[PDB]
Amino acid sequence: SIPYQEGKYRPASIPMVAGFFPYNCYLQQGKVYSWCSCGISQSGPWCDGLCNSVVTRCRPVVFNVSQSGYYKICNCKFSANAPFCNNTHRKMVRYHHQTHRGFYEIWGAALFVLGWVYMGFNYYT
Amino acid sequence: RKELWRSQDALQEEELMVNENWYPKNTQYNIYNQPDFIKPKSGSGAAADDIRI
Amino acid sequence: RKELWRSQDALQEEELMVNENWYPKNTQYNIYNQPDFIKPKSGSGAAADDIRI
Amino acid sequence: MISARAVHRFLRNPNLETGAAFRAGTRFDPFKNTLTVLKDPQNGRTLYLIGTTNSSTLLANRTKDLVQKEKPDAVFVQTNKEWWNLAKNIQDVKCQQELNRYNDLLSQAYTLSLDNTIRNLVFKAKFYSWLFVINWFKAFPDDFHPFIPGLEMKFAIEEANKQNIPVVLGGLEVDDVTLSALKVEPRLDPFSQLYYGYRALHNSFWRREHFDNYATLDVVGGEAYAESMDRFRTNWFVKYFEKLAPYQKKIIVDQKDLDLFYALYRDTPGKKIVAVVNQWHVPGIENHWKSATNTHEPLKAINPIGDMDINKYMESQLVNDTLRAFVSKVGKTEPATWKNYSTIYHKDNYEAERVRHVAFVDHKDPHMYHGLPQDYDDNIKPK
Amino acid sequence: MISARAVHRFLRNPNLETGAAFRAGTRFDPFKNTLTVLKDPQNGRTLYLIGTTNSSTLLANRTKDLVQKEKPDAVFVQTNKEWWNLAKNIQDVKCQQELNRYNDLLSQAYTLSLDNTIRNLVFKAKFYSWLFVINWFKAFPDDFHPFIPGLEMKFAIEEANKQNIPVVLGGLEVDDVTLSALKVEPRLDPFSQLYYGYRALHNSFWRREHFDNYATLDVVGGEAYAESMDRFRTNWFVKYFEKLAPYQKKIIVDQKDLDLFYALYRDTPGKKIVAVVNQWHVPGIENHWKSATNTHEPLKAINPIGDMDINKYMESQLVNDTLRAFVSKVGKTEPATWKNYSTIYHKDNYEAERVRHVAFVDHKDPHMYHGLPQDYDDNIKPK
Amino acid sequence: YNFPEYRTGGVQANPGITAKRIIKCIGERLRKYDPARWENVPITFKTHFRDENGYSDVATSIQIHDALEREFGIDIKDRLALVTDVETAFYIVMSHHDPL
Amino acid sequence: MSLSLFGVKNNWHKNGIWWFSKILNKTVGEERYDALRVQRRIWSMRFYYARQQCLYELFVDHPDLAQWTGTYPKVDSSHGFPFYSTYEMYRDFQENTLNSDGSFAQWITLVCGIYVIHVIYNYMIPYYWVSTPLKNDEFTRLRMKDYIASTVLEEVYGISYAEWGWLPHDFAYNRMRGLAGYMHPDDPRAMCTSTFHRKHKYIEHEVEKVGDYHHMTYPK
Amino acid sequence: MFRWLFLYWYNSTDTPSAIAKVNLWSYINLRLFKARLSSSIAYYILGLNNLELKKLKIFYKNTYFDYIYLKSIPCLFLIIFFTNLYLFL
Ligand SMILES: CCCCCCCCCCCCCCCCCC(=O)OC[C@H](COP(=O)([O-])OCC(O)COP(=O)([O-])OC[C@@H](COC(=O)CCCCCCCCCCCCCCCCC)OC(=O)CCCCCCCCCCCCCCCCC)OC(=O)CCCCCCCCCCCCCCCCC
Ligand SMILES: CCCCCCCCCCCCCCCCCC(=O)OC[C@H](COP(=O)([O-])OCC(O)COP(=O)([O-])OC[C@@H](COC(=O)CCCCCCCCCCCCCCCCC)OC(=O)CCCCCCCCCCCCCCCCC)OC(=O)CCCCCCCCCCCCCCCCC
Ligand SMILES: CCCCCCCCCCCCCCCCCC(=O)OC[C@H](COP(=O)([O-])OCC(O)COP(=O)([O-])OC[C@@H](COC(=O)CCCCCCCCCCCCCCCCC)OC(=O)CCCCCCCCCCCCCCCCC)OC(=O)CCCCCCCCCCCCCCCCC
Ligand SMILES: CCCCCCCCCCCCCCCCCC(=O)OC[C@H](COP(=O)([O-])OCC(O)COP(=O)([O-])OC[C@@H](COC(=O)CCCCCCCCCCCCCCCCC)OC(=O)CCCCCCCCCCCCCCCCC)OC(=O)CCCCCCCCCCCCCCCCC
Ligand SMILES: CCCCCCCCCCCCCCCCCC(=O)OC[C@H](COP(=O)([O-])OCC(O)COP(=O)([O-])OC[C@@H](COC(=O)CCCCCCCCCCCCCCCCC)OC(=O)CCCCCCCCCCCCCCCCC)OC(=O)CCCCCCCCCCCCCCCCC
Ligand SMILES: CCCCCCCCCCCCCCCCCC(=O)OC[C@H](COP(=O)([O-])OCC[N+](C)(C)C)OC(=O)CCCCCCCCCCCCCCCCC
Ligand SMILES: CCCCCCCCCCCCCCCCCC(=O)OC[C@H](COP(=O)([O-])OCC[N+](C)(C)C)OC(=O)CCCCCCCCCCCCCCCCC
Ligand code: FES
Ligand code: FES
Repeated sequence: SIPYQEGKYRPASIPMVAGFFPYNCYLQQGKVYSWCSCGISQSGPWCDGLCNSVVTRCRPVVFNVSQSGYYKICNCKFSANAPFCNNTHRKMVRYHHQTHRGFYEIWGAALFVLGWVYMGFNYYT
Repeated sequence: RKELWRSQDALQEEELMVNENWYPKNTQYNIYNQPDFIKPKSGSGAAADDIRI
Repeated sequence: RKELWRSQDALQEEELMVNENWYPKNTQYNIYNQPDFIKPKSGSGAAADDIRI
Repeated sequence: MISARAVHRFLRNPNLETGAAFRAGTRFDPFKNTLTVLKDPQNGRTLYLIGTTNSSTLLANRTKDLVQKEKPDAVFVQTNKEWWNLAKNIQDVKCQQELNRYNDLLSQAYTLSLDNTIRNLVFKAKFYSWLFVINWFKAFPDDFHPFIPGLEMKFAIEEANKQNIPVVLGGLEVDDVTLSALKVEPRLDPFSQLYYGYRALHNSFWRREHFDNYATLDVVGGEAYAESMDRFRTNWFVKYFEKLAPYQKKIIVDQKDLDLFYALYRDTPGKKIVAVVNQWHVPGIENHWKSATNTHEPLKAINPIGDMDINKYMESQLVNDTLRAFVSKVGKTEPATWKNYSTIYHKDNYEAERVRHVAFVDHKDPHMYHGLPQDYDDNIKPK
Repeated sequence: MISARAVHRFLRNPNLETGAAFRAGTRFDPFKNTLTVLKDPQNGRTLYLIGTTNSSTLLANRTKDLVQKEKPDAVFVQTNKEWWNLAKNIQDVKCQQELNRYNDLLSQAYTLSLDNTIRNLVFKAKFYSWLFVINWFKAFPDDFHPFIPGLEMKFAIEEANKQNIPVVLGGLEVDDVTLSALKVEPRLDPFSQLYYGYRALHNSFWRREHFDNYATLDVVGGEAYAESMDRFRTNWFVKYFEKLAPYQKKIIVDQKDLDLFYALYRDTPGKKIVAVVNQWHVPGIENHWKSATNTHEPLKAINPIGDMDINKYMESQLVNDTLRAFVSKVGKTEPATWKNYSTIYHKDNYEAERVRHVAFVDHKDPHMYHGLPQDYDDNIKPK
Repeated sequence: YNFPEYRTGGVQANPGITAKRIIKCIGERLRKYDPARWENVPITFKTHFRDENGYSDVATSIQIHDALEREFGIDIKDRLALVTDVETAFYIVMSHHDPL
Repeated sequence: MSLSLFGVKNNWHKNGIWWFSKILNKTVGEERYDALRVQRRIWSMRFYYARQQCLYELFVDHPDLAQWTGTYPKVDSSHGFPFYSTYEMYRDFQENTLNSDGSFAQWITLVCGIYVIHVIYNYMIPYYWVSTPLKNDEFTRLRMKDYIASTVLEEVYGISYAEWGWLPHDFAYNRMRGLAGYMHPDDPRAMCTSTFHRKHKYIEHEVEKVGDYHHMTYPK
Repeated sequence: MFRWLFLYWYNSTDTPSAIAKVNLWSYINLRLFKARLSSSIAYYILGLNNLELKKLKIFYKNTYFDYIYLKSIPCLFLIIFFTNLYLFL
């Protein structure tokens, strides 16, 4: 495992994007948490051991909290303030939309839904 | 922070435990037969409404 | 009983006070600047509900 | 200062894995379990404290012989004038088995004299209901009547009268002072008593101990059970009474033994004292006497970490590390696991989670290779 | 071990009967109240910690001269890059009042950048309402703006740049980290804040101290008030903030000063450090630095009973007893009262209750005549 | 101010401190739960929480589990093992990857 | 005290692991909540360990019955010597279950079983209630037993959403047709069926107002 | 006659190699009945120096009806009390 980089975290390998928005998790004071870096953990944001079974240099981030409460744990695994979210998921989504194939996929889904919208609009004729 | 956080009370407790003559002291009886044991004050009032166990 | 009753805790407290180096010990700060003062454990939880004063 | 030493402890050998023929201790000791000797050097006094269940002819005649041999300066007996009169009127009885036939007659010693005011009548109703409930929970047989004085105290009083020795009566278990204390105590009700009595055995250990004690009593009988009564068993019974009724138990045990200690220590006529008391009061009286006299047995301080073989643990860890390094170097590989011996608490055998002791902060951390074969030289020695 | 020494103490001379011209302390000290020097012998480091309210040209130029003279290896300033940019753009200003004319422009440094998510919007609403309420409770004027960095920090940064010295920015009072901590803290509401702030002054002492501090501020002005700011006054203000909002006070003061101490102790480039910080964070940083360095000023243990004149009390009692015995012997009578000097706390002057020191247990008690003239001989001496 | 140690495996690196902490927490929990049985009984490393015949008390074991988990900031897997003695408690604490 | 209903904290995280659980813990007092949690854990673990002891005894004494039940070998071979009564696992019971891989199959099976139970209750058991002529209230009893079977919602419900398949003009024609078909007063199915005296929700072309007719039966 | 597999297999002297010397095979020495473990749960955990076996015994199997009835009396009395309360309610 690796310690908590104070806003200077760069994953060793490219992690799996577990999600596109963070988890609002209640952390206990003084309890050690093993945030998942690879992104394929089956136990949520916390390490499940699948980093040992997947080919990746991303290791779990072991950290502690001095005051219990709600924290936004990163799920995209690209936050520079890992394990804490820093709105990097929004930039990840924006880059996905900027990419040629990502733009096509997003707008294809959008137009597929707009098909339902148009059917509802024109239901009476 | 990068270092795992521990309370100052926890650090002091660890430092005390590092001593070779450490023993629990918040006990009403000298179970460990320590010559320097001092009977702690009993947290019971006149009503004695918390003696049931 | 014909003798005025005092609890064993009270008698022990009086005996300790008879000492010339006695000082209150259930304090969070070393107000009396005693070199042997030990920081008592803080009775506050994570919620910190009782901190308000 | 307060000499807060262990008292009313019933747990035997908590550090031994007892079982089968390896018992925790021997509860059978008819003489030592109920004979205690205490000394007061400052006043040059000796006390022979006897804990009697009033249901053993063996112990009765042993106490008679002890009194005859010692010729005490004074005798204290936990009984009352009414019971003494009844016993002295009863004549030609030498065995506790025959004496037990008079238990109902001797039960009249519990005069419990009180008026019939409104408050006293309500107290009488509550107290008698609670006494019935507590006797139900006791479930003692006719042979075993610890709170009814019998042959032992009768012999003690008769021998004292023969030898012209002062006799001091301490009263029955529930005498006028104890009854007044119970009346002062308001927490007494048959329904709550039943609830707490059937809710007291909250642990399997308590249930098993209760079953063991009462099955032993039933199988062995009153006299044999009295003979085999032990200090640990008496402490367990005291704690069981505590659980059944802490408020009543306080008055009936702690205050009663404090009063008995006061009587035996402050207002004892002679230097040699022979005291006969209910057995469950012996621990408290003995503790008070020892604390007052500053004659407690010196016990060596016990370190809570003194029984841990830290050296053995560290040596095992070092040996396992050396073996892992040697095997890894021989095989030109690394250890599969860092567990000295496989255990199934952690599901490392069939899950992705592993147990590897490799932790470092940065690329220039000297402890980078700790736990790996690269930490040992060609001679299999740490670097 | 934990160095649990006095911190955030504002009570001056609790053992003196002050009043009129006999004051308890001197709050006015322009240089000592804000300049602190700390040393770490182990690392051979020196720290010049300055507590600035950002509203004193005198202190600003004093800090500028101190930086020029010391030539520190590094400078730490409690500000941010946006404020530094605004200040450097603002040129040709040498007066604190002139800079205060830009206070609104400098307030733009509180970027408090956050997204407009539903949770963040609810936060923003609660936080800004609470900020309005707490500013209302502060009731500070434009002249005194302790949380808006100004001329002193501007001069410090400019001199550091001129001398080519590293500059470390610690952020405003409410920076990104502080805002994140406040967001984590859920206990924040304008209504509860108003209730607690108007219920905080629960003692006449607190009410009078608040009135005194704020009347002094109003009468003297921002600059004079900053110059006269004292350690005790700062501690009182910290405790007042604690009473207003302890949950927010924790984050604003304790955590912030702990972080500042971390920055100044663990990640300081050079040996000589010049730190400029809000004054109310100086006590905590100094306490942490002294505790870490083991360089607390050696204090002498004070006995809680060392200031009691037990000898004088006993001598007075003995003298009064001797006088009473002498008067009683002369008059062939006994004392009317055993009170050394009449006082009306006990209504002995006009009620049956008396004060007579005559107590004994029995007819053969040697203390029978204690306190009576019969205890003294014809020479007026005890027997 | 005392800075917490940078290294993680302090509990494993200091077996004695972990054992002392386990003893303290177990003693406190036992005295709170069943005072009549453990008030006068010292708690040492070789102490066991079984009856004279070897049978275990699930209630006492779960109380010990709760005390240990609260102290060390971990989660004990009750279904996998039962703490019948301080030796078992020490084994579980050392086995746990991240106790504090 | 504060407007932080959804952000209330707890001293120990296990005393309510959700926002509503933490609110309940605050309302009830954390001491009582912790005591209740510990007591519940004690009960559950007592039951679990008793069951484990029983399963271990079963495995050691009667291995075939343990294999039939699907219990794993309860003995541990960490010492290295394999046990003398090990067997292959029969996991059909625990795999063809709503909680396992056969969850969908067992959901379909449960649906079919509930439907068959309802069919039995409506059609099979009542058939045996009457098998001979009855002197008193024969028709009443026959209709009592027939009502539960002839009025099942499967073939009665649906007219309330007839517009899903009936267009406005088709809806009006089918309305008149259904009124004619169910005109018979003696019809519990007609009683339980949704009324035809209503207008098409989308658009009505024939009936302007409901109940304004020239014949009590014909909708027009 | 063994209870533990490790003790049974640590030192075997009745193995076929040794028995073939005498060429006698008694029926009472069957490996089927040679060893049999106890009915109580026993699991290994890592000790200070080596794996140690811990036994998990939960309940006894020799209780009798008198004891069970004595433990059950309160349940019957509570049933009666609740029923009477309902009747009087
Ligand atoms: C007397 C009473 C009788 C009652 C009778 C019954 C009443 C009716 C039945 C109610 C059924 C409730 C179902 C929800 C169960 C929630 C379980 C729970 O509480 O667990 C605790 C769980 C974890 O607890 P914890 O550990 O303490 O963590 C707390 C943290 O704060 C955790 O915070 P966090 O930020 O980490 O995570 C929270 C949240 C954070 O993320 C989200 O917010 C998820 C959704 C947005 C994600 C994307 C954001 C980016 C922008 C999206 C833009 C498009 C949005 C619109 C989409 C198109 C339009 C619909 O993430 C999620 O929950 C992910 C869910 C994603 C799928 C949601 C899709 C819903 C579709 C249906 C919409 C219907 C709208 C109706 C009209 C509304 C206006 C009138 O916390 C929560 O779930 C929090 C929310 C609790 C909601 C309570 C129930 C409210 C009512 C919901 C009704 C739903 C619609 C109707 C359903 C059909 C039946 C009626
Ligand atoms: C009204 C019309 C009739 C019907 C209603 C009756 C009244 C309502 C009754 C309601 C039921 C609840 C009663 C609660 C109080 C219970 C007190 C209690 O148990 O303490 C007993 C109390 C405790 O004594 P102890 O501890 O056993 O020691 C006795 C030794 O001799 C040691 O004694 P010693 O020699 O050392 O000297 C002490 C002794 C000295 O006493 C003597 O021996 C004196 C002998 C006679 C010469 C002095 C006569 C002076 C009496 C003047 C009465 C003025 C009229 C007041 C009318 C008030 C009601 C309208 O005094 C005491 O110990 C205290 C005696 C207190 C009176 C006991 C009778 C209580 C019931 C009568 C009503 C008073 C309670 C409040 C009622 C209102 C609120 C509900 O005394 C007794 O044992 C009393 C024994 C005699 C019982 C019968 C009472 C007299 C008969 C009339 C009343 C019943 C009606 C009969 C005719 C109609 C058919 C039913
Ligand atoms: C318009 C559309 C709607 C609104 C849109 C949003 C708002 C837009 C406008 C505002 C935009 C800016 C927002 C704020 C940015 C930040 C500003 C800033 O830097 O302020 C922070 C400020 C810095 O100032 P400073 O350095 O103290 O200098 C003091 C000077 O006086 C210099 O003071 P200053 O000039 O810096 O003043 C700061 C003040 C600047 O902002 C303002 O002045 C506010 C402007 C907008 C509102 C104007 C209202 C005017 C009302 C009168 C007119 C008629 C109204 C009629 C209404 C009728 C209908 C009701 O900040 C605020 O108060 C911001 C509040 C924003 C929310 C506004 C809405 C509030 C609604 C409340 C409703 C009522 C309560 C709830 C309901 C009750 C009834 C049920 O304080 C802090 O940094 C606080 C730090 C945290 C710890 C404080 C501890 C205090 C206790 C210890 C004291 C002793 C310390 C130790 C000893 C001494 C040192 C060693
Ligand atoms: C008749 C029609 C009724 C329609 C409404 C619906 C049905 C009835 C609802 C009845 C509701 C009763 C009250 C409930 C709230 C009690 C107090 C409380 O704690 O909430 C306050 C709220 C609590 O904040 P917090 O819990 O600290 O926030 C989370 C932490 O920061 C920690 O942050 P974190 O990141 O750790 O997150 C923790 C997480 C962990 O927990 C979770 O996972 C939470 C999951 C559940 C979320 C809530 C689901 C929605 C259902 C609950 C009820 C709210 C419905 C809102 C939408 C209604 C749409 C129609 O929870 C959250 O994320 C919480 C986010 C939700 C914030 C609460 C929003 C509602 C505020 C209350 C006002 C609602 C008014 C509705 C209209 C009433 C009309 C009569 O604090 C405020 O914002 C204070 C001000 C509230 C508004 C009043 C002041 C307005 C300005 C002054 C105007 C002049 C006065 C006018 C008269 C008064 C008007 C009201
Ligand atoms: C018609 C209605 C009215 C009339 C009703 C009848 C007449 C009235 C009276 C009825 C009650 C009589 C009670 C008598 C006294 C109690 C018993 C006693 O003293 O006996 C002495 C006897 C000796 O005990 P011990 O050794 O002295 O100490 C026991 C220890 O304490 C440790 O033991 P423990 O205390 O922990 O006991 C364990 C208990 C613990 O129970 C608890 O949950 C905890 C205790 C209750 C806590 C409180 C509950 C809630 C209270 C109310 C709260 C609500 C709020 C109240 C608020 C109030 C204020 C407003 O949990 C169990 O029941 C475990 C079940 C056994 C394992 C299940 C195995 C299933 C799979 C099959 C495997 C084997 C297959 C073999 C081969 C065949 C198949 C192929 O007690 C036992 O035997 C205890 C163990 C019992 C379980 C094992 C034996 C059962 C059979 C196992 C073989 C497989 C079949 C399993 C069938 C069950 C499946 C679920
Ligand atoms: C009488 C005669 C009347 C004649 C009237 C004729 C009117 C015709 C109006 C045409 C308007 C078209 C606007 C296109 C804007 C594109 C902007 C752009 O480059 O994107 C940058 C921005 C920024 O995106 P970005 O930079 O994050 O990533 C995309 C970047 N590229 C494309 C280079 C990879 O794009 C967006 O954010 C989205 C903009 C809108 C995209 C709309 C896509 C429509 C696809 C239609 C598919 C076919 C069906 C069409 C009919 C049905 C539609 C519902
Ligand atoms: C744990 C959560 C529990 C949730 C509560 C509901 C489930 C309870 C347990 C299962 C039984 C459900 C029976 C419901 C119907 C009872 C009445 C009945 O049969 O008649 C009404 C109707 C029959 O109505 P009818 O046509 O006879 O109408 C009677 C009235 N007259 C005569 C006037 C018309 O039943 C059906 O139509 C049954 C159809 C078969 C499928 C039923 C599915 C029910 C819903 C899904 C249940 C899933 C349970 C999963 C459990 C395991 C996982 C958690
Ligand atoms: S880091 Fe994703 S599983 Fe360990
Ligand atoms: S999820 Fe918000 S930054 Fe990764």
